[PDB]
Formats: sequence, structure tokens, C-alpha cells
Amino acid sequence: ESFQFSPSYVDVSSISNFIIGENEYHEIQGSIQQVCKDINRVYLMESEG
Amino acid sequence: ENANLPATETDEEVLIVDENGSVIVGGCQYDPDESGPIYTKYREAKASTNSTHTPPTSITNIQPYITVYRWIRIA
Repeated sequence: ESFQFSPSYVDVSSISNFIIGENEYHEIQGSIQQVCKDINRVYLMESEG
Repeated sequence: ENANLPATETDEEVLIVDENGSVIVGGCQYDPDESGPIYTKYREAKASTNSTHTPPTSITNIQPYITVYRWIRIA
């Protein structure tokens, strides 16, 4: 909503300050489960996979 | 027929039954979670080669042969 544009803006990086974004965030979607018998010994890795 | 067969052995080293072996089977365990991939190969047995057919390819024992006419002399 800010950013009155002009010409003479040359590289996107220069005005990249004004772009709409998600500010990031965090969610849960947890509760996991156990592998083998050990609930403490589990690990968690989230990725593209 | 089976007795027509050279002495066959399959190349890469395969496991078989014995009472003497190094490989522990296990007869029981934790398989507490059924959730593990349950990979159970079946029993120790005889492995069928080309079981699909007893009637193999029958190699011609005809040798290079020009059929030539034969009318035998009655006398």
C-alpha cells in the first residue's frame, strides 16, 4: 500500500523493501508416534519432503 | 529330462537351510509394532528354474542334409 512507484528504479532489489510478504509463522500439527518401543528416542526432521 | 542337465550352480551366493549356519533366523522377537515393513520371505525350499516348461527347445540333430531321391532296384 506504500511505495509510490517511479521510473529510474532499475534493479528489483532497490525497491524490494516494498513487497507483500508473510512475515513467516509457526504451527504445530504434531502428536508424532513412536518407532520401535521408544517414544523418547524418536527424532523429527521436516523438509520439502 | 532332469538327468539331462549339466551341473548347475547359480552365481551369486544364496542362503539356504541348515542346522549348521552362521545366519540367525530368529523365531520370535519384537515385532511389537506390526507397523515396521513386515518383509517375510517364504519357506526354505527348492527354487524352480524355468519351471514353466518341461518341454524344452528340441535341438535339431538333423545335420546338413540334401534330400536325394531313392528308388531302390527291385533287382
